[PDB]
Amino acid sequence: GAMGSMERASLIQKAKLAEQAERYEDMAAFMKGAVEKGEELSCEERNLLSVAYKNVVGGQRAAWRVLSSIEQKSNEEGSEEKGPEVREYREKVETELQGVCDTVLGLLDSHLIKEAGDAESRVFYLKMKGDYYRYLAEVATGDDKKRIIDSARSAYQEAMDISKKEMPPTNPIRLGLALNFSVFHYEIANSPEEAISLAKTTFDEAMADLHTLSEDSYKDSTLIMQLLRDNLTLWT
Amino acid sequence: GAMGSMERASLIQKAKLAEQAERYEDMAAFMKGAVEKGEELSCEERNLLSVAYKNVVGGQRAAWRVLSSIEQKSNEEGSEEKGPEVREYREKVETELQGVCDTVLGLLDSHLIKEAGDAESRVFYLKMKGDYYRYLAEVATGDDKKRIIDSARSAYQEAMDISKKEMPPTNPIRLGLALNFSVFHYEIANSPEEAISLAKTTFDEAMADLHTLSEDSYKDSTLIMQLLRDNLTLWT
Amino acid sequence: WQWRKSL
Amino acid sequence: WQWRKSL
Ligand SMILES: [Cl-]
Ligand SMILES: [Cl-]
Ligand SMILES: [Mg+2]
Ligand SMILES: [Mg+2]
Ligand SMILES: [Mg+2]
Ligand SMILES: [Mg+2]
Ligand SMILES: [Mg+2]
Ligand SMILES: [Mg+2]
Repeated sequence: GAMGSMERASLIQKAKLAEQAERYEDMAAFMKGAVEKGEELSCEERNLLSVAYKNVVGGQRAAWRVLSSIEQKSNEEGSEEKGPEVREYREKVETELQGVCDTVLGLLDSHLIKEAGDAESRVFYLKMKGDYYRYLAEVATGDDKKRIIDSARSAYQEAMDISKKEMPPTNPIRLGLALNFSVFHYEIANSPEEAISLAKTTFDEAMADLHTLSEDSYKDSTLIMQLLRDNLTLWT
Repeated sequence: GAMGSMERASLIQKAKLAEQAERYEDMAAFMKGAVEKGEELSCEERNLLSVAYKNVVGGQRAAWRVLSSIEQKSNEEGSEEKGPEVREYREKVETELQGVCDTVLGLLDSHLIKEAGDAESRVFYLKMKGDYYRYLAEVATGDDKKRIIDSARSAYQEAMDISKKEMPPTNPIRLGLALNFSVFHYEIANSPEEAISLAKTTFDEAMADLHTLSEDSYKDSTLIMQLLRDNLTLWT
Repeated sequence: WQWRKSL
Repeated sequence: WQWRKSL
């Protein structure tokens, strides 16, 4: 890999610089290089990895949605034929997006997840596995769509099981996992009732645990609780 | 080139799709491919070319400024030594930015400018040549800085001479050229008085020609006149 | 309306 | 203050 000759600490340092410069593709490449050094990641380093790829894939997903919308309109009744270009370019962006997802899933499989033993790291990485299978599911249309969806479900479910056993209901990783698994239910699995039930129960159980927290932890948890509330308000 | 096998019209079509998706690197690559087909560019196509590269280089410039600021602070008295990483990464972004500028200048030299005979195309391309030498000048620090600056100046000056002879004072290309040449004077050539004089005279001469215009042309011209006013207000 | 929230 | 304008 092109980062093989750079020190682990230098890659982390440059990932932080890239974040400041909003150079998220660079940030992702630096963190990929850091992961490939083979050592486990600290809490801060795990969040640098997730921030980097979340921003890269987020831009690709937004672009894919724009192009998919244009493509769908071109296939409506009365739309003038414009040739293969819209499909080709949507496919180009789709292929690049799938490549990013495959890269992240490859890092998780080689070998972040198998070495992650603490709840905070294991749940974090399994949430990421669910997230990137979900992003693959968003663009999937063929023979493997059901298997992609079930891979997302399975990763989220393992993360949920661990988080419920090993973390308090206000833990920000547990809350963000539940938020995203709820979105999976609503958008991917065609299970809006499950999505709503999970968001409500997650919110209520966190509310009841807020009294145990410091001011700073309270701020962290209530921020994500508001995102659960935002979705419940949108969906009901 | 990787776009050599794609039809000119398909490249233009996909450049417009990339713009809608805010995929400006793709947009630039498509328009580069279109230029390399060897035919002259229409007014609309010239503006697709400029929009694409303006957005690409604009992001690189913003990132370079962030990193340059961090680097300068690291060289202040009492700053802890952190190693070569800040300089290295600033250099990486700088080299990529210079590469984009060289690519644009190469398209202008091979062979957009030499085939551009109408005032609207020739002034447009010479403004672009001045702009991309100016972006090179922003990061230049060595033996060639003065020559880079004079290359920007020379391109802007030829564009100004043609625009004054061949275009009305309200022409949007003439106005944007003057705006940018004024910024060159202020920021690059250490000539704030020239920058202010040019912006004022450009504004006043356009004001006196507005009465000749349609409502739509009036809107186009007054929009750029307000940018000249913004700079005059900032600089006085 | 607003794009549902994920993290 | 504001970043001067170019086009
Ligand atoms: Cl394509
Ligand atoms: Cl670097
Ligand atoms: Mg080492
Ligand atoms: Mg371990
Ligand atoms: Mg615990
Ligand atoms: Mg042809
Ligand atoms: Mg000609
Ligand atoms: Mg004329």
